[PDB]
Amino acid sequence: MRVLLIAGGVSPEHEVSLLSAEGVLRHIPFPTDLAVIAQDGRWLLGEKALTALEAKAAPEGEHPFPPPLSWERYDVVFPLLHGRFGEDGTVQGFLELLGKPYVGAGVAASALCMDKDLSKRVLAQAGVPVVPWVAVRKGEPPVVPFDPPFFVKPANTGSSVGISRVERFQDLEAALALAFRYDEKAVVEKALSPVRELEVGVLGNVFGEASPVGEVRYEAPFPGRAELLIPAPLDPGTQETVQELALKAYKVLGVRGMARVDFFLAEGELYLNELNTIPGFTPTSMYPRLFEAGGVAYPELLRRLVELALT
Amino acid sequence: MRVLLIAGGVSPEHEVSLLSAEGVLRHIPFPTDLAVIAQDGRWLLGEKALTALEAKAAPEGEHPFPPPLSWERYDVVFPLLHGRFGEDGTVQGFLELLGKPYVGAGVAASALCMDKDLSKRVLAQAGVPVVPWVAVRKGEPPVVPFDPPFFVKPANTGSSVGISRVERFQDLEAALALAFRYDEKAVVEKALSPVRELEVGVLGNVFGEASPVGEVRYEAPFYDYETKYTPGRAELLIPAPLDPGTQETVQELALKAYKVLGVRGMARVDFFLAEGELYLNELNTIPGFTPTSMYPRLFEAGGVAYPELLRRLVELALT
Repeated sequence: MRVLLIAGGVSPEHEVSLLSAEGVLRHIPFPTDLAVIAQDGRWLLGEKALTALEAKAAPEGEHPFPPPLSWERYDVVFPLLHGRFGEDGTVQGFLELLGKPYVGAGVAASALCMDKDLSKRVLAQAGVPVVPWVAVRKGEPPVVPFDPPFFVKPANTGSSVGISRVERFQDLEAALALAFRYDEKAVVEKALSPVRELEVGVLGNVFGEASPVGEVRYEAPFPGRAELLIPAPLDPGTQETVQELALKAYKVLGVRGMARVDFFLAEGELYLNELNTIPGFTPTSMYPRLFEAGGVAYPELLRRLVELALT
Repeated sequence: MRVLLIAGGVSPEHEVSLLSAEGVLRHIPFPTDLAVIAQDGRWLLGEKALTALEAKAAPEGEHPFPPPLSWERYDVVFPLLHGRFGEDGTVQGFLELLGKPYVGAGVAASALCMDKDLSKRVLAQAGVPVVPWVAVRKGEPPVVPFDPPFFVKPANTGSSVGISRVERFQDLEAALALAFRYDEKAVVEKALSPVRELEVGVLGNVFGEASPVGEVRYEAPFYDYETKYTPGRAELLIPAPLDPGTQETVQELALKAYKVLGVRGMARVDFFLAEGELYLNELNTIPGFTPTSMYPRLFEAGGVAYPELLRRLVELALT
């Protein structure tokens, strides 16, 4: 068993990507090489890749995509990129053409989970609750069926950039103007508050298993550090409901390796907020920790991820 | 302007993909080069690629993927691959990575329109009428809300093999086992009988222009008294004989679907007309480009000459 880990990427999650890349190498039960994608899009292989991982950042790379890499050497590829050219199906597509088995969601599932509009339409039709929303494209008159406040953000730029919290319809125009500079499509979601954030991990292909439910609480600013409460203090029924829904969405979307399913809990009602196909992998990330609590040692989690890649 | 055409592929539509490249090369009003994906998955470039086109089939290529192609010499890439590694979003994902503008649907729209379950879920949710259906995955006990007859088939759109028309519920497990040979996910679609198959072309990015509506009718092969054997035919009625109201509904339904799925460039949207009801059957992100393909024929009828259709497609790629 030979595994190829690819980390970095030209997204803003570049460094956190390296951090989880480090977490994986220092715990994965297989011989694993590393390939790094620099912020300028160029790849770094071999030793130069390890240097990068040690500096936790690679501003510029050496090889222009597609890199002169010897894919025959690997049984499984473990993509660890985020956002654009990461969890959006493009790299997945490349690997499919190379004929290499890989960890995580395939082309369809990744591209769908990276589109706040299409994924909501699918989940809603399947019954899974999502926050009321509307999609608005550049050039078309905005039709928001709900009053403010709400969020305006580009549709498939899975980030925090471009997002704006509109309080009055009069500022909608400008909000859509901002997002339309990142994607021709944007979404307007009804803002909820008070609201709790629940997260659950899933592992397996299509039919997965849920980890325990955890919760994220942010501390006061001093950039308040995010607390990870596991298990989250829920009723023994609402938790199963979070797991049930996470698994249902996981199934309909056809996700394959893993995914962190994020939920909003506002005044007794749950809302599937986001399904992350490539979560964090630092032993400190909500992800591995949730499964640790579920009786799945970290090294064991990685083993199952690579094996699932071959089935 | 210099265009790169990618035809052939490992799919079963390999030979037709080449016929389409043939059509495009003969009328495209731009300097254009061809790259062929042979059946073994290896690529053929330059002269070899043209030589393959003359042979109607390219069984073997010279270069394993990724091809040593000078992408920088091309303004837009026009992929003409059907099915697997064609319109499922994989080649599109590669092109995005190369930072190359290309004709047709992006990654999400392509992968979505190639999944019979997911595309209907999105369309149903947008109020677009589709044939009643359900999705079944190997291992999951089949739960069908409607009565036979119905079709069972692999989830991947286009796919022609693995499809069965089951007549009784006891035949279902059989059909599924068959469907699951090719895809882990299948769909059970209610059959409508009798039906008329209508087709409409769409051109543009997201907000398209529709072509006149066309109808397809099958003619069984038979033995004539004086001319002996007469092969079965597939007739194209352009425009399809429909009343002004049904024509505009199928056209508007095609535009709406196109828009909701966020399609770009083009698409052939196929519908089922049964008992005064329209049902969107499929949306093809990569239609045929043979001089006989419904697609270019429909737009020709709509006042858009072939050379002109190719020109618009290419320019749309640059948005």
